[PDB]
Amino acid sequence: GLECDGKVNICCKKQFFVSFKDIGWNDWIIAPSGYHANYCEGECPSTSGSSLSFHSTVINHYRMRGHSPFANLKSCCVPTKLRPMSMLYYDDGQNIIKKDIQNMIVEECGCS
Amino acid sequence: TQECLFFNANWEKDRTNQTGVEPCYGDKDKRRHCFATWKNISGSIEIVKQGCWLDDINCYDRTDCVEKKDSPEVYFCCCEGNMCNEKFSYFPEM
Ligand SMILES: *[C@@H]1O[C@H](CO)[C@@H](O)[C@H](O)[C@H]1NC(C)=O
Ligand SMILES: *[C@@H]1O[C@H](CO)[C@@H](O)[C@H](O)[C@H]1NC(C)=O
Repeated sequence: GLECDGKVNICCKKQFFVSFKDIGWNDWIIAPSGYHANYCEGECPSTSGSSLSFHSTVINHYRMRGHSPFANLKSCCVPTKLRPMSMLYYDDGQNIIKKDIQNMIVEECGCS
Repeated sequence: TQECLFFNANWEKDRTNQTGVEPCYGDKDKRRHCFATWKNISGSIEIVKQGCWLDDINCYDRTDCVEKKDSPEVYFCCCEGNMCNEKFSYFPEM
């Protein structure tokens, strides 16, 4: 999708950094100390991504053909593609754990 | 053609392998890394874990696995390159 470049309030991915120190999570998160989570922002006029999913494509096909109530639904900037990310943190029994947590970083933003 | 040294000190509890070579898998156009985490009680090093690490900029362009943080309780390490976690070092950035 698109990255936010200001002025234009279209659905774009605005960068955002999360510091575990800030939210008080560094006491149980050994690495990393923070990461680029990002989020989606922007108005959606009349599925508005670049590479959607099968479901969004089928419904979008019904939208671009006039079949309602799809022409009576909201469109909102939401994450379309989500990336995993590695983390080294502490278990509930103070055990060092490494996991490839899913749905960690927003990569693409589209309109629902 | 990308792999990292694998070691899990908690092999018994987790009921997984203790050593071996882990192949690194990552999305296209996304980098791959190796990581190493150990303890350094008064000079005697005790490795905790070693293996593959997902795409992380903090690991970009680093053929050496070094811990640049100042005196942590658990030392961490990440790098780019096959078996780059084979060895690790400590060089705090002041
Ligand atoms: C774990 O170890 C067993 C025995 O050496 C081996 O057969 C298996 O492939 C290993 N699995 C991984 C993921 O390394
Ligand atoms: C920590 O380990 C490194 C080698 O990785 C070593 O150079 C350093 O002296 C160790 N720290 C202490 C306090 O001995």
